[PDB]
Amino acid sequence: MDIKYDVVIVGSGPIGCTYARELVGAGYKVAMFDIGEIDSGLKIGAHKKNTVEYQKNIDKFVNVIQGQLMSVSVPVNTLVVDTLSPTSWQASTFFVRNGSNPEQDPLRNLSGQAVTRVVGGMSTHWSCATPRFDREQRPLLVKDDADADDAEWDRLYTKAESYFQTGTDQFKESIRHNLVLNKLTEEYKGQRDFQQIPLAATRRSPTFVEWSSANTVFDLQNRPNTDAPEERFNLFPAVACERVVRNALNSEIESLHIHDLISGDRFEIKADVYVLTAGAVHNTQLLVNSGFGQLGRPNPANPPELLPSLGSYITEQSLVFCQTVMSTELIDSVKSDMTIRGTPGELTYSVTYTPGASTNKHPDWWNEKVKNHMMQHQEDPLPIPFEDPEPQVTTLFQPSHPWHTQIHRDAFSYGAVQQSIDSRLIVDWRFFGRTEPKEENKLWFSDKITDAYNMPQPTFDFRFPAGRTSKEAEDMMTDMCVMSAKIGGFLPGSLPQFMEPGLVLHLGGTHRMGFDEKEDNCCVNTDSRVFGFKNLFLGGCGNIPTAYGANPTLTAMSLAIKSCEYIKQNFTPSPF
Amino acid sequence: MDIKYDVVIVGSGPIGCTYARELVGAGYKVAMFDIGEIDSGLKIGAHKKNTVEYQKNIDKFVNVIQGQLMSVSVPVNTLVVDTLSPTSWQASTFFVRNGSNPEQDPLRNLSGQAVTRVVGGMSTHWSCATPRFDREQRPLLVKDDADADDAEWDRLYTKAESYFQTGTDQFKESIRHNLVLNKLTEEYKGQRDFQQIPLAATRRSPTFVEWSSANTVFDLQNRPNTDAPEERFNLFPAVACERVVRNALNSEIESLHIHDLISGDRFEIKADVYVLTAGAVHNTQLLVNSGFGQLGRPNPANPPELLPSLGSYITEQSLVFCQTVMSTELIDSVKSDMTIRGTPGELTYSVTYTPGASTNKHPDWWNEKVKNHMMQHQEDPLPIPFEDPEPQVTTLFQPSHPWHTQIHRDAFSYGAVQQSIDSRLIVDWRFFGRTEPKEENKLWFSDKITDAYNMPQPTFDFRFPAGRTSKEAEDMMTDMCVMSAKIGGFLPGSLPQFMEPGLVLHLGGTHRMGFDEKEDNCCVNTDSRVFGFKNLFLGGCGNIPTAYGANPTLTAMSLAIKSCEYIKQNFTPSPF
Amino acid sequence: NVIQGQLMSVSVPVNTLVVDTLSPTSWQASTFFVRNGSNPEQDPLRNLSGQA
Amino acid sequence: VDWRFFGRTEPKEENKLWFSDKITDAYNMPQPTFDFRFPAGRTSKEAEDMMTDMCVMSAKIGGFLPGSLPQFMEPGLVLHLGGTHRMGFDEKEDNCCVNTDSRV
Ligand SMILES: *Cc1cc2c(cc1C)nc1c(=O)[nH]c(=O)nc-1n2C[C@H](O)[C@H](O)[C@H](O)COP(=O)(O)OP(=O)(O)OC[C@H]1O[C@@H](n2cnc3c(N)ncnc32)[C@H](O)[C@@H]1O
Ligand SMILES: *Cc1cc2c(cc1C)nc1c(=O)[nH]c(=O)nc-1n2C[C@H](O)[C@H](O)[C@H](O)COP(=O)(O)OP(=O)(O)OC[C@H]1O[C@@H](n2cnc3c(N)ncnc32)[C@H](O)[C@@H]1O
Repeated sequence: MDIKYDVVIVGSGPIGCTYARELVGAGYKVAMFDIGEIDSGLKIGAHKKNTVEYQKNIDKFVNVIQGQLMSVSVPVNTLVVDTLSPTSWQASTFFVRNGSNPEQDPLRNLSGQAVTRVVGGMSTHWSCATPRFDREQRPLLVKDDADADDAEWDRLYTKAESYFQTGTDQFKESIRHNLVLNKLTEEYKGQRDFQQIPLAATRRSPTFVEWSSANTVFDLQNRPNTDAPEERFNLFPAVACERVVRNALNSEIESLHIHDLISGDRFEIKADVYVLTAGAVHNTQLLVNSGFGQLGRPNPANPPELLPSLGSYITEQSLVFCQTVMSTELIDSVKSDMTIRGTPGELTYSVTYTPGASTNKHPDWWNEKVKNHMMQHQEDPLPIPFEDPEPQVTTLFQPSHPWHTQIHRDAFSYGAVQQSIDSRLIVDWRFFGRTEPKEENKLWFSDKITDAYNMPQPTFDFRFPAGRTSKEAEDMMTDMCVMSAKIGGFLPGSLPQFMEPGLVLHLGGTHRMGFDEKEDNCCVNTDSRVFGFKNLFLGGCGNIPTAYGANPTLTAMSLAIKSCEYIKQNFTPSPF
Repeated sequence: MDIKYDVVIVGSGPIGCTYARELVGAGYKVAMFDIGEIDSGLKIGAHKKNTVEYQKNIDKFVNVIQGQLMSVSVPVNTLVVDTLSPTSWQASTFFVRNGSNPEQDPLRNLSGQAVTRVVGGMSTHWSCATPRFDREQRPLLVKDDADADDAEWDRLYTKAESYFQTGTDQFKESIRHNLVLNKLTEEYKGQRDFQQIPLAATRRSPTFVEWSSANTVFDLQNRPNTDAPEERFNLFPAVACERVVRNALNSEIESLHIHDLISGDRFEIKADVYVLTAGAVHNTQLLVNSGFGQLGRPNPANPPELLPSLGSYITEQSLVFCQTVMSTELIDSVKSDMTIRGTPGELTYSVTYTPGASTNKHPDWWNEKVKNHMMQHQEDPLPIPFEDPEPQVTTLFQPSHPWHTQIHRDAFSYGAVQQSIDSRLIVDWRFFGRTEPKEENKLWFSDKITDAYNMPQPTFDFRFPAGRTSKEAEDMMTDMCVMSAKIGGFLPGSLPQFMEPGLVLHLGGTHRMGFDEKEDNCCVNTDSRVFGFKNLFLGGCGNIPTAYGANPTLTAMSLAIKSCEYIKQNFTPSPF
Repeated sequence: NVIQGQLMSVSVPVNTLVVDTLSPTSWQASTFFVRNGSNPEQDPLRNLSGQA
Repeated sequence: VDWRFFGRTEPKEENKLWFSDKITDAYNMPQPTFDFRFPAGRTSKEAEDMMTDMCVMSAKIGGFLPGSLPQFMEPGLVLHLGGTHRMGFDEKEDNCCVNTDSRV
């Protein structure tokens, strides 16, 4: 440890990694701190699902994800356990047990909200969907010139797309994917258009996909190194960053207070530039622990000195979920171009097709795969090959259907634990609603209760806003029922449902961007700079100030890119 | 990738790491292959629990374990799903889905048996309990001289405990440890002896324990390297080892066929010496895949050419489990030495004790921690400090109580604790029985069904033998019920039960050790060398041929140390 | 089933289960109010919950 | 085979059945409320020892049926409630409501 750097970044998620990639690239002397540790393998902050073993038993990855999702606010438990033996110690009240938060109203929570403390953050487990927002979902970066605003967003997203290696091709030879894609495409007759979900991934072989992650944006190795002899970067894992120190006029940050979790020691790290990328919840915790916003249960009577919008206007998407079992009609269509004779399991059985025939419903590569599966595996009653990659279908958000869709299979902290229905038949349905930012929806911090790292305990006061948010969420549920039925019936055990609020982990707005602090009720400008402070920047979904349905990380990356432009324009890196 | 080494080890679990530490240290050019990958952090093959965030969120580690336990043999599923939509594809038979094994009788399974494929193997997640076996549990290493046999086993165990860093004091200043330790010592005074579980672990601070793993045995760094400039070792993860190539005469291994899972390429690796440490299941798979024992369903009309006892006489332990809620009486005694004035919350609440007082029931270190807790947390109704380390108590196997016991808390694939009862109150009880080896209990491999790595699918034909094994298992359940009652009543939701067969993961006997192949119905001699073959050795629980109740790894490590002593004497390292 | 059909619980405390997966359009409680014949006098931790 | 073991409970003043003066039942009569815990002391010790006896005795006949593991039943489900209007010789001395002819 140096005590002095050009830039310090808190958190080694994919958004901290954007700031590192831009600024280490540009010659700045950079340090990054993470409260979490390198576990992930020799590629630091890489995607934990890039093992052969995981992609051969993908269902087990759900557990890995649950293992690193730590709930943000758990209300005090009031379950009645009245069958303890009379000799066992028995409680008289629902007292504060097992890390629970007595500030939390159980009926106004984001009970599903959780955080991950490891190097690379949530990008070590995420499902890698990186779509662009359309205008209706996107903050403005220029007003009163939509063409200029469009050109800015296109440049930034394009760059963000390179950093993540976003693509729409990785699943193009999957039979399940094309079976679902083509059917929805036919059914909607141009009313909606379908495509592959844009994924941050590169395919390495037919049975393996290198999913992207932080490591993809920046490899997190210390520099200088032989591969980058003129760059300067140090990562410090197991370091809780607790507060930034403000000067007296509140126009500059003077240091970052840290706590080394292994030695126990504390330090004050000095930098020219301080970047907070600790996630939407923890950025806000760190600012409020620093004297920004208001500590404790909200109280209009003593309105804060600084950032009165911090932790208000928060948004989290509604999420509806089901699983379907492929229709007979679609399964039989897999084999539409085949001539099948005799009885499976006899030497006289055969399966053929005519290559190139203009009337075939499917291409040759598909019929080849089907033929070989059905000829080599005559004991199997399905025409889909055993290792056919998953579907990855979306029709993106549009004003007349204002929700994102994913019609796919991926690993999440829920999603079928079942064995009785063949996995080749099962398609997941996830529709994501947009939520209006409302002042009364808040993330705040207890002035009494603390979390496991002795910081102010986060507390939500959240409900989906009535009016348009709620009308679309229900219309969205209906849309998913109507759409999914074109492909098949619901899988028993995964019937259509709203999921636990915040499970979807797309919280935004906690330290929101806009042009004017007051008129826009916001915390950072379009450079991601905290209002008032020359040298403090926030990055993450917490910046997004709009109601969005699409998955937000790519948009948050784009914002961080723009932020790094302003930093190059106003700070000089130290000589090497 | 040299094509030639002095020694090749298949398997990077603790036992393979024993051969490595011994043979790399003695100057052999050693290569090690593992089908799985470095994930675990920069300490290769280290315990995954050793993170600050896991040890602050220890209930989450259960998910990590679940995520890397892949079931060995899952029988064909016969659950009825009769609530599909009539449009959905629906089965006509219970056909083979999702990885199930049609050879498996579901009533003669070890359905809880599971394998872990990652660098370090199961040692990246185990709960670190390493006791010694008494004579009753233990194979003989010296014939006709009980005292020389004990001398040899003491020398081996001593070395193996040093490699694991085994100890019996890391939990000595736990209040809950001592609370239970003391009560049971007193209840069984003159009848049974209680102590701490011998644990491969080193305490680093009052709230942090460095659990041991394969990494403790050997750090798995490629050599030569700065701190060992003269040693030669290379680790190759993501390599499936598939066959050892027998010479026509069956007197020697000529090479190791491997499949690099990243490139897809297959290779023959050459060594002087071949060591299989792939675990009890997968060592056996590999051998049967190489022509040893008999491929397919057992058919005694066909004695196999080699190792007719391979995959017979398998043993797995009966495992009984419950959890308890500490008695009111015990919880009160925790604060027995305390002088209390007024009540909590009120102005003059004070809690004090007199160190050294002869009327004190507890030591000063206990009282100090209780006093401080009760004074610093007057809202909490219990006297146990929040970060009190876990309890870790055992009464070891004896003739009059022939089962191992563990009266503790730790993370397993089951037994995750709920949220309504305070965790400070909860104690886990696991009692492990011993299983008589019997020729009819078998692990065998399909001649046609293959697993996810296209190797012969493992199938169990297993039942707990009638007689002593069965009577003892039931007596063991009653003992748990009687012993647990001294400490507290059963926790609702963790009532006393037998756990699913094999969930215990202490599988033994699959490639069992003895003096004479024929007379003792075994596969390896006491040097762990395969009968007939000059240069093939097996390591692991599968070598153990007795009925044992205590946890096996430490015993397996001892036999490997003995195995290395043979190898050192009989093969010469190549020149550096 | 017949027995269950004629055993009517004597005292049911106020329900404090959290149902947070209702549709946003559905009417949602702000409190754990007296619902369905529950008894608000009853301390759920000092009951004979099974008396009928 | 079903195993049911039934323990005795010491009569204590503080264990009560009472009636709300506001809340009413389905028949518009005052809502019954309990305030009960198994008494500390002999009741509780006996109850636990009783669970142990069942685990010990039952084992002579057979193992537990999975899904019917030994447990304490939700309080009152046994339906053997007593002493709500208790008998004794003398109302004050024996803390009671009826004499031994069951007259109030
Ligand atoms: C869990 C997950 C998330 C996810 C997803 C599926 C799952 C199961 N699917 C996604 C998808 O397909 N696409 C989408 O856009 N996003 C999806 N997500 C969400 C995504 O992972 C997050 O939006 C993204 O990772 C946010 O990145 P950011 O870099 O802002 O935040 P992070 O990854 O959470 O990293 C923050 C880190 O900072 C640390 N930290 C926290 N507090 C401190 C303090 N006080 N001091 C120092 N470091 C701190 C963390 O430990 C962490 O690494
Ligand atoms: C899971 C578990 C284990 C466990 C424990 C609690 C949990 C939840 N508690 C333990 C305890 O407290 N004390 C005890 O003695 N045992 C405990 N266990 C079991 C213990 O972990 C194992 O007994 C021990 O790890 C076994 O050692 P070993 O070195 O023999 O084997 P392994 O750890 O299973 O690793 C073998 C490896 O080899 C690989 N592999 C397998 N097949 C191949 C092929 N074909 N080619 C190349 N490599 C192969 C693996 O990937 C693996 O890492």
